[PDB]
Amino acid sequence: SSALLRTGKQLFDTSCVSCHGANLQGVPDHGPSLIGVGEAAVYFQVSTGRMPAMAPRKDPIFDEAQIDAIGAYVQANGGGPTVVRNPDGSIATQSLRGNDLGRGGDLFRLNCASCHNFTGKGGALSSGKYAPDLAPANEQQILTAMLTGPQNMPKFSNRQLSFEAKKDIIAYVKVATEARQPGGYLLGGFGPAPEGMAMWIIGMVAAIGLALWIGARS
Amino acid sequence: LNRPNMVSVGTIVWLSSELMFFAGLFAMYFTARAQAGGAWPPEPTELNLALAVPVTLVLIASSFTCQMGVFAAERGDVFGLRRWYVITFLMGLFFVLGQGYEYIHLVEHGTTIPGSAYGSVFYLATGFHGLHVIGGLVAFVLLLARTKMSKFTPAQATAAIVVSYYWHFVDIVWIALFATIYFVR
Amino acid sequence: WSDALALGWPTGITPEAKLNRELWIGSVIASFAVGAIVWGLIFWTSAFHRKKATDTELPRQFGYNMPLELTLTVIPFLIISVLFYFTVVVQERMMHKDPNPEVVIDVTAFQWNWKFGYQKIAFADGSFDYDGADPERKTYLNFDKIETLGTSSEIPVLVLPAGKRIEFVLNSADVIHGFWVPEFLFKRDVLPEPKANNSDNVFQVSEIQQTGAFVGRCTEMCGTFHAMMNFEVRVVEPNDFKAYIDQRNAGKTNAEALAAINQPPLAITTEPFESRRGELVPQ
Amino acid sequence: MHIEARLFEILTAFFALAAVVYAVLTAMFATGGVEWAGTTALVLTTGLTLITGTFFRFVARRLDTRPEDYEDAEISDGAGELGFFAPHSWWPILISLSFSTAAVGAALWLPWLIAAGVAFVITSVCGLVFEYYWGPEKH
Ligand SMILES: CC(C)=CCC/C(C)=C/CC/C(C)=C\CC/C(C)=C/CC/C(C)=C/CC/C(C)=C/CC/C(C)=C\CC/C(C)=C\CC/C(C)=C/CC1=C(C)C(=O)c2ccccc2C1=O
Ligand code: HEC
Ligand code: HEC
Ligand SMILES: [Cu+2]
Repeated sequence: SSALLRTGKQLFDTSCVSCHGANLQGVPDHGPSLIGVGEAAVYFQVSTGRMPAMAPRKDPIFDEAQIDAIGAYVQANGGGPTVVRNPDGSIATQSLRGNDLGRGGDLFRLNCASCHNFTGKGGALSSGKYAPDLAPANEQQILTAMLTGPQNMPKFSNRQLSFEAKKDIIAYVKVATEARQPGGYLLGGFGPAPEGMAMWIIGMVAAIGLALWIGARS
Repeated sequence: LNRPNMVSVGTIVWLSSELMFFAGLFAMYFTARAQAGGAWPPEPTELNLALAVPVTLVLIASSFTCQMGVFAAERGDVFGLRRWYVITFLMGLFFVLGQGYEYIHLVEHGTTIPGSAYGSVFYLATGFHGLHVIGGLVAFVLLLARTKMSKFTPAQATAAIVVSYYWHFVDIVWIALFATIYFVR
Repeated sequence: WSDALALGWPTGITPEAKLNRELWIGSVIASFAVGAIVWGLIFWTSAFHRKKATDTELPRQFGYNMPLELTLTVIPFLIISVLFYFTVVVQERMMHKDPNPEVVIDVTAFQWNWKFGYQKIAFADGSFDYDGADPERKTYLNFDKIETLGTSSEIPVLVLPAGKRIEFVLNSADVIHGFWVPEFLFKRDVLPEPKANNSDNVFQVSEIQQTGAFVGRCTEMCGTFHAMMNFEVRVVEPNDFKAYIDQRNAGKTNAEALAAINQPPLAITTEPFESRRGELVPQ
Repeated sequence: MHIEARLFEILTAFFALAAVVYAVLTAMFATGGVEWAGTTALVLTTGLTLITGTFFRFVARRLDTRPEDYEDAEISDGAGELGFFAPHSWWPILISLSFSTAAVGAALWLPWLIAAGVAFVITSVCGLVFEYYWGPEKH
């Protein structure tokens, strides 16, 4: 519990205290304050493998019930967002999915597509950093990322974007990343740049090959 | 002139280098077997000896077919060459398809490349060999197409011979891998 | 006089280090002798210039002196065999590991810092039966009760007694590191999973003659701040050591436990320099 | 071709000796037993040398003396007609560009680029292999 949680943070001489401090006030050299974010920030940052670091997505070190402990520890220091649990004890998977899709897509195109894509692909930001692809992301991870606002990503509080709207956006994302394409081969999910390349390297090559076969050269 | 064959020397020394490549792979496999104590094929893995042996038999049969094609090639007969090499190509393609089917059935019951330490060494040891088999198939197709487009000469004969013992090298490498992975364990 | 023939080797603080230094100086003298002979031969043969009086008569064109070949191929075998014998002797006399040490330190290396453990103390006089923790190992790293942990603003200090048998058990959390104390004239790599890699992560020293502070470096390639993993070793007398161990069993920092025995609480050999960014930085 | 075979056979003998000695001396006296990496490497290096030396020995055992293997041979003994040596060709650089495309597609994980590189490699190797065998155009 909170006792092994303190050990989870404190005895993690490799992971936690060097960057943020045992007071969790934030070491000015390494890490930010870490005093007002709740269990949601911990569950997003650790389960996606982004936490304890030396920033791409990786596999998490701590797996077995020592994520929720550290989350409860961080939350007990100062209040904040919490992880949504099903009324059985687990973390919600299907219950987070909304039923309204048009509203979810409208809100996605308004608030989210500007950085990632129409269909959740990645995007390019300025001076290095980028916005990742949303296909390997989990549903609780979508919710917690939208709640906490990781690096360079805005913080979407629950009072400016309701939980119902968040569930609709989660539904839209999981439908846009899992739906088959009724047109043939998906050319990357971008616009006509792959299409022009395919035209030049497939269609025009076939046409010029047919011309070379039918006509003569001399 | 040309008492020894030059393309032969080249092919033999390159086959030696590829043997060293497979040496690297075998070392990777033999380490991490000494670390798995007990039921060293882990939790979900069970090899299918009822499907692993037929494909080996087809591969040896294809080697014999290729040697028969070489015999047909040493005398200036191109049509027997073509027949025997088409047969060899078909047997090799059947081997590749059987290996892919075993891959599918093994991946949909557990064992994967990112799943365990056994799956990774198994898939890397067998998939590179499969890639070499596909390369041999491409070589067969190119040799046949070349025989179609010009008069049959000793250079064509030499090409057939060097392709043949590349195939034989692939076959002996598979024999070693099979004996090591399905019987010795 | 032998300070110049040591090429910069510090005088050891350990009998194995003294033995290693003797072997080193002997080998250096031998190598200098051979090199001087070969340089002399080359510089002599560079006095066989083409003389203007030399007529249209090329030299003797001899080649192929056969017994000289056997002589010059049989003597280097002699030198290398002698050196190999003495090398084997010294390298067996340098990894002994008697079963009953007096102090056991658990060294842990992680990304750009160290951690020391004080696993067990057992003095041969008859005293000091200390012990470790192990309530938390839940898998190869060792956790103890009195641990000295280094940070980017304070350099970890390892307090050891003088004239005692010491043992080190080396473990790494993430990547390979190196444990080099130059005054030991010895170093060893710190590996993540030493047992599954068939490595001996345990080594002993018989005694430390001198007292005071000594520096320690990392000698691997660890990542960004590989050059910023220094530590310090403080060798005191067993009475100062019992005082320190008691003042540490009473919950107190390393610096306070050191100031309690009239010692400088911070590292005097090396200093915890910032995680620098450059000279022209906006501080 | 006696000296080539003898060279490779000497190499084979030394490599086999070193391999077996290292194998048994790691079976004993080692922290974990057989090392299983250097052993495999030495064994298959011995195999490399054995394959090459055996081929050269079989070639030499059924060949008459060549003008370059016989002293007191004359330069008019080698008079004749050598093989075929290719003049100008531009296919190697295309093969290299295709392989580099596939390698970049493997470095940056892009399966479409890997597939395009593989297709280009097949095409350029076809071009290299068929270069001196295409017949005149059939009009
Ligand atoms: C020939 C020359 C252009 C006449 C100039 C006369 C005079 C100087 C006019 C002044 C104009 C000057 C001032 C400005 C030039 C720019 C302007 C004119 C652009 C207008 C558009 C037009 C003129 C295009 C120019 C001609 C065009 C580019 C022909 C190129 C292709 C030809 C030569 C054979 C190519 C063979 C082909 C089958 C194999 C190549 C395969 C691929 C790699 C082609 C390259 C490629 C292309 C070409 C894409 O367009 C493309 C688009 C989106 C994604 C990827 C690609 C891509 O990879
Ligand atoms: C010095 C390396 C470092 C390590 C190791 C580290 N942190 Fe961080 N952490 C940071 C930095 C820097 C950020 C700011 C995010 C960024 O810069 O992209 C951050 C951000 C975070 C955030 C999100 C902050 C926010 O406002 O939402 C959380 C939560 C967090 N860390 C938790 C942890 C925990 C718990 C541990 C111990 C298991 C840990 N971190 C270990 C440096 C570190
Ligand atoms: C360009 C500003 C920006 C906006 C606006 C934005 N994102 Fe992000 N997003 C980012 C960046 C940058 C990251 C990378 C976070 C990191 O590396 O720690 C990210 C990360 C994420 C992730 C984590 C994916 C993973 O696999 O770790 C999810 C999920 C996500 N965003 C969803 C959303 C949603 C839903 C919206 C719309 C409400 C949105 N984002 C709006 C830039 C943005
Ligand atoms: Cu280091």
